[PDB]
Amino acid sequence: RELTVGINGFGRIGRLVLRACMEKGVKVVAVNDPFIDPEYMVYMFKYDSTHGRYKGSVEFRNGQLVVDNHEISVYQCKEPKQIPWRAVGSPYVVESTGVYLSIQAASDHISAGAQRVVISAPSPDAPMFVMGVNENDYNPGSMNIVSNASCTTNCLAPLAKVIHERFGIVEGLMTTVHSYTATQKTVDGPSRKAWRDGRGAHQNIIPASTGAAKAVTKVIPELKGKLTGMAFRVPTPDVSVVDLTCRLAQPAPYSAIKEAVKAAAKGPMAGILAYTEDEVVSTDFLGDTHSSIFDAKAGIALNDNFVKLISWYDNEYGYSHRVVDLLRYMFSRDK
Amino acid sequence: RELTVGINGFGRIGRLVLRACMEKGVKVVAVNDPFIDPEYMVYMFKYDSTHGRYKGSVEFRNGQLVVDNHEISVYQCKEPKQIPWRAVGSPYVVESTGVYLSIQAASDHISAGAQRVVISAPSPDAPMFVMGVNENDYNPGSMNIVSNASCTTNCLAPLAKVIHERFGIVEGLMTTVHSYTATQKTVDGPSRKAWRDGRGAHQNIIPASTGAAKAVTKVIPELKGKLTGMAFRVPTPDVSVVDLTCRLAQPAPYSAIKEAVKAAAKGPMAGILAYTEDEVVSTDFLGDTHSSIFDAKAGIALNDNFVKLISWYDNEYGYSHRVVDLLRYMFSRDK
Amino acid sequence: RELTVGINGFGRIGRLVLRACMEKGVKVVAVNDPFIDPEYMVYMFKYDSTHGRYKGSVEFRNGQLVVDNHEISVYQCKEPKQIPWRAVGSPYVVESTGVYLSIQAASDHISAGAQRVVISAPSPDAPMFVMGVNENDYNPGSMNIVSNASCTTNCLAPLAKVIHERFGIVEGLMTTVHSYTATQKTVDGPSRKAWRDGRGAHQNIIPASTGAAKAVTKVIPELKGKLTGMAFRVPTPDVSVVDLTCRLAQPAPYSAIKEAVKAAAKGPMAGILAYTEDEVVSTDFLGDTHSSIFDAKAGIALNDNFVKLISWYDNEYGYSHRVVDLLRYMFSRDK
Amino acid sequence: RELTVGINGFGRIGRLVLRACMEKGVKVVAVNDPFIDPEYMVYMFKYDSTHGRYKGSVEFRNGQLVVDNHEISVYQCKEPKQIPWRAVGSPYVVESTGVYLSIQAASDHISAGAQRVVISAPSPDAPMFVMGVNENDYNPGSMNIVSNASCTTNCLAPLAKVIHERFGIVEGLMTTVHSYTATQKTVDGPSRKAWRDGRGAHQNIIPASTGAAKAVTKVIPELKGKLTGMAFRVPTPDVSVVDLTCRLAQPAPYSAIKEAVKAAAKGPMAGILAYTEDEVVSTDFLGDTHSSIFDAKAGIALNDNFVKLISWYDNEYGYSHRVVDLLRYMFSRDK
Ligand SMILES: NC(=O)c1ccc[n+]([C@@H]2O[C@H](COP(=O)([O-])OP(=O)(O)OC[C@H]3O[C@@H](n4cnc5c(N)ncnc54)[C@H](O)[C@@H]3O)[C@@H](O)[C@H]2O)c1
Ligand SMILES: NC(=O)c1ccc[n+]([C@@H]2O[C@H](COP(=O)([O-])OP(=O)(O)OC[C@H]3O[C@@H](n4cnc5c(N)ncnc54)[C@H](O)[C@@H]3O)[C@@H](O)[C@H]2O)c1
Ligand SMILES: NC(=O)c1ccc[n+]([C@@H]2O[C@H](COP(=O)([O-])OP(=O)(O)OC[C@H]3O[C@@H](n4cnc5c(N)ncnc54)[C@H](O)[C@@H]3O)[C@@H](O)[C@H]2O)c1
Ligand SMILES: NC(=O)c1ccc[n+]([C@@H]2O[C@H](COP(=O)([O-])OP(=O)(O)OC[C@H]3O[C@@H](n4cnc5c(N)ncnc54)[C@H](O)[C@@H]3O)[C@@H](O)[C@H]2O)c1
Repeated sequence: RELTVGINGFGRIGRLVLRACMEKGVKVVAVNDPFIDPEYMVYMFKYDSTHGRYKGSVEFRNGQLVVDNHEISVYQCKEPKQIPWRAVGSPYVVESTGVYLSIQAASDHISAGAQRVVISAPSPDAPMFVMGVNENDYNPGSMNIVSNASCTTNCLAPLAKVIHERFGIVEGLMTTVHSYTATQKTVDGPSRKAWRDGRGAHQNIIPASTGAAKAVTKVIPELKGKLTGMAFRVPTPDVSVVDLTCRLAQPAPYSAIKEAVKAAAKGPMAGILAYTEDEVVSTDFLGDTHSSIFDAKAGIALNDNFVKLISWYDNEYGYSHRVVDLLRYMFSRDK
Repeated sequence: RELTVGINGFGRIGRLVLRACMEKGVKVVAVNDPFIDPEYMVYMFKYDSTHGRYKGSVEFRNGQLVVDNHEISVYQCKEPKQIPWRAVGSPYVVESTGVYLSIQAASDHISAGAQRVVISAPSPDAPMFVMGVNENDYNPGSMNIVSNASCTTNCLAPLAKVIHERFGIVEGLMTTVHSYTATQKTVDGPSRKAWRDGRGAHQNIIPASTGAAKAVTKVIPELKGKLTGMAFRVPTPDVSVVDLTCRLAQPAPYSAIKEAVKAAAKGPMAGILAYTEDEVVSTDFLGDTHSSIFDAKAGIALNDNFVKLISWYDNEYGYSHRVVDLLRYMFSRDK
Repeated sequence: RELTVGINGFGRIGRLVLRACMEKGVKVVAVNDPFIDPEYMVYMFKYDSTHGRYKGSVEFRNGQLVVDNHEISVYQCKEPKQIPWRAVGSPYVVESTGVYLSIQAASDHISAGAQRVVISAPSPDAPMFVMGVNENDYNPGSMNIVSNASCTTNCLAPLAKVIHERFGIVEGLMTTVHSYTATQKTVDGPSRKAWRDGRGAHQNIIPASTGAAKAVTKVIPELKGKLTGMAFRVPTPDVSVVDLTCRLAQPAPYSAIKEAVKAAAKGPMAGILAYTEDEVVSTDFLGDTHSSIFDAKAGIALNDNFVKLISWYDNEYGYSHRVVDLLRYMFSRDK
Repeated sequence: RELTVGINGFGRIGRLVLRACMEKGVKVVAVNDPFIDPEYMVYMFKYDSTHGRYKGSVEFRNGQLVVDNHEISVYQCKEPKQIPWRAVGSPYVVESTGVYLSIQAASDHISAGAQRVVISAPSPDAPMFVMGVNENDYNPGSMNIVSNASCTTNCLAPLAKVIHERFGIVEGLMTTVHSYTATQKTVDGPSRKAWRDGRGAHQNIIPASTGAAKAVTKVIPELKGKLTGMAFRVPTPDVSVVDLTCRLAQPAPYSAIKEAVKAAAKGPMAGILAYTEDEVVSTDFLGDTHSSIFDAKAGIALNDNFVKLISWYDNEYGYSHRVVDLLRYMFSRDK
């Protein structure tokens, strides 16, 4: 009858997905996190260093989290197979722990009673979607587990779609200047799988690998072989920026680029891709719900066919809203 | 014949204790850390965001860490009982993992072949020592496991000793404005045992409990019931400052306070307590080996009997040097 | 018939005083700042790194700043004597440049047409006020020029008043752990009058002198000779915290301290002094309009007569709201 | 007979140029700065938040700054014409105030007695030099006033030269992720000429214009029309990184790119361009004297003819050392 949502992992994304659900009237029926009990959940949800105090009521009772008088069941189980999703009636599940990324890992949610899973990160094998770019590729009859890609992919892909469709991208290389995240360390500590990521997050500019640019070629297949990139993690707690250097097939004077993006933002990519000519900086996008905000004045062209395009994204807040948008879209298709 | 040292936990303290050992000619025969293999140890030891590149050679071979041509065995075991300390001849062990704080937990090192253990943190029951204040209380014949207290206790106790012995402390309350540490989080995350400590370390001033002031009354028994305090964690990666507000029994004009501290620094507390009248800030003490650096100009008196005294400490580097000093002292007593 | 406000200095306080005026329905008729033209004022007012985008419309036309359709004259003169306050009909002027602090300096506003002046900083000779503590000492007949004291004094004085009147303060020493401000430097630079203040604000814990605690004894004369203190500037961009260590005459068990502050917050100091028992950190007070938020759990007592009390303040936002409250109060009295 | 140096502007570059002079045995005979007297110069030179305490003696007497027993005259004049350079016998002058960038402005140093001037910043008309790239274009007879370009240009040009001469650069776009500097603000403040630069430096990723990439085409004329770029200022106090995305004429497999850079670093560009394959982050280059350190592992190729190349630089320290190198080179040529 209605979209209902379960959240596994009540972290930055989990908690802000709940905020976005409340904002968009999406019913959340349960949250699972073995490291956060109901009373502690109230505290973590209510106070946020980055996005301020929750505007509304947050309480706990009867083993439940209660937000704006909406009662939410709280589970404390460590593995998807163990979560009693059936107890709250076959919800759509957001998998936002960061550690159950494969179809096999996520499918345990379905076994445990979930109707669908949205993995809030790229997956090695789950079908990947970026709202505004390829959500139409979703087939309810054949797909119960999907990925909403990464924050960076959701920033680049809408922009790349507009630029490629208007001018043709011959080749492009991306850099994201990216806020630090929960995977990083306060001071130099162990990060066996990726040594640089262990170094103090607040002290350093840290180069990092990312598949985000290549992932864009998954949701825009015409761009296979034509995009890749990397990241720098820097000492800001939220908001990131994509820096796309691309060679274009058709001449693209910068004024034409601006008109193409502005047209997309006003029309078919409204709410996903935005456009600004203001003298903005990263904090100006705290709480912004867009996937991608094109920065007209920040970019620079060498010539009509070789340009550097700049687009902002609140990697926490924009992405969380896209998770909710994908859920709502999936539900609209699954009737 | 000679002091030999094993380090359990190759973290901020573990690695800087190794630096201090190399600087002071103390032989380190082994390091244990299940999360850092020899090649990775080379990297973590060589590069440091806070204290710069190691000045010397760092290599690995034959399963060993080699620093300035000194070969160091590397073990990868998760529990003290499992570490083959016997294989490197009954070393003195630095327990710097942060999770084996009790006499019972640390005693497994002895069972595994260690001759002594120095816990690099306060212990609920191990005898506690602050160099320059009460190391004489150490008895080799009855004590195989000891604690070197905390960075903050090592800052406050030498100062409190000088002030109490000259003027008499009637009562005192301490605040430490303290750099963030590895126990904290880059962004708002779970900290069940202490909620505030979960909040983003780089964004916040964070109140925290600390037993450091009360611990001073353990090493200066005359001050039992007369000292306690608390902490603020702030967005700096290293160096902290003690803020001691105390009522004194004898009149203590600030000039007399300065002369007492200066006399102690030049004489019996040389190398432990230092004295400055310069316009210093926290970064000026990066790499400082003193336990406590009295800041003459920063303090303020209401009157001759009620004063606020300020003292700096490199919570990483000073403390690591005191660990080494305690080891050397213990060895000198144990012959 | 109505209060009208002119703002000299469109900085952090000037701009946030304008926000507070909009929030409280106070008519602002002019802003003077020689370094910010109308178009640039729009930008600086609309976007804020700390307090977010202005929720409303901001535009310029006809040499005026227009906020939520309210037309505001913009002047560009470098000295108070030169500002054409008469052109907007004898406004109450907020002096928030930071460089006209004396009665003599500020009085040039009056000669230029201002009805009254509120200096948004302590003054060497202008009478100082803290709302909720001594505004009733305002005398319209004789006080054309007043001072709203400092952010820190507005935090400490309400708390000091409650504690003194309930328990009697014998003596106290204050530390404020304080966010950096516009007077500080991004990297080590010149600060002739105060050397430590030149050192990089984002890298350092910086001791600083402040007259804030002594200033409390001016607005609460019964505390003359009983308070002083100092500051540490730390790497946060806004929100600060008072750390008051005091000796009390009457027995002051911490439970009794909490009931006294709670009662004050609910009654005579409502909207000025708040009370919390939550596990708060500095960012939880971004945008808070209170002068002082008592942190029950952060404080610690040595005994019934010697305690450390902790209270938060948004040094930008709370203080700006108090400027507006003082303006409104003065106006109601000048009738 | 010998090189003697005068420094105008005792800021980050002025002070670290003095450090580099001491390190390289270059005689500094005078420093001019109207905002820093001899006693204050001692303090600012001795203590450094970024690069640590000066390892040596620093004192003042007889109106002079004395470093390692070298007596340095201290002048306090506000304009180049007014500085008594003649009193110290026709020194080579480093113009590091940031406000005398043209040949016309800087030439007043010559009228005041200077032998030559090195502007420590790009100039609109003074010839620009990058050591290791085009110092041989220096012509003593006709060039009294020169520019050492920018920190960023000194990073990019050596790399661009190596890559162009080996593979041929068809076109390239540069981003520098750059530490904040003294021109920026601690909190949102006025920056009329460049609005984004006024926004809080420690809170924001800040896009900025830079002519650095185009400047490379001035010192490497064969690249005219083939390079431009932009900057992001981020919350680190020192060390920056160049991100060069270029299209290459000859096939440039990444292995061949590494051999070309490595060979340059070992030979013709030794001490200017370095090469590393370690997992480095920005703080690992604090105090590094190279203009450019190529980060082999950080870069990524889309294909053999389209690559992203990453190179580090200590924008303060490396550049200061290059100023000294240019002075010495000019002197050897003026003989
Ligand atoms: N923070 C961002 O900018 C961002 C943006 C897009 C996607 N993501 C992705 O979202 C996912 C979560 O990222 P995050 O930033 O919220 O990290 P996070 O650390 O803040 O949140 C992870 C949460 O999952 C909990 N958790 C850990 N193991 C669990 C388990 N077995 N079962 C249930 N809960 C568990 C943790 O207690 C924590 O609260 C990751 O895959 C991340 O890559 C993050
Ligand atoms: N950082 C400071 O300022 C400071 C000062 C004084 C004392 N201490 C104390 O020193 C101890 C370590 O602190 P830290 O800052 O170095 O933390 P840290 O996280 O940087 O180091 C801990 C190290 O121990 C390793 N480790 C974890 N579990 C282990 C296990 N079972 N066996 C072996 N190694 C293990 C970790 O891999 C890590 O390298 C703590 O008790 C701390 O309270 C810290
Ligand atoms: N920021 C705080 O936390 C805080 C709190 C309370 C009080 N104050 C005090 O308020 C006053 C301003 O502080 P601030 O933080 O807003 O500093 P600020 O630098 O942000 O604001 C100063 C403003 O005044 C402008 N200005 C400079 N000279 C001027 C002149 N002759 N005429 C007109 N305008 C001029 C500047 O362009 C700037 O916009 C200071 O006295 C400060 O001590 C600051
Ligand atoms: N800091 C860097 O990373 C870097 C690198 C390369 C080049 N530069 C350039 O070097 C120059 C200085 O940069 P900075 O970072 O040292 O800035 P800075 O603010 O730290 O130094 C400027 C110094 O010049 C002084 N000064 C100001 N006006 C003066 C005057 N008329 N006469 C004499 N002294 C005066 C100031 O007191 C200050 O000490 C600038 O042109 C800058 O673009 C900076």
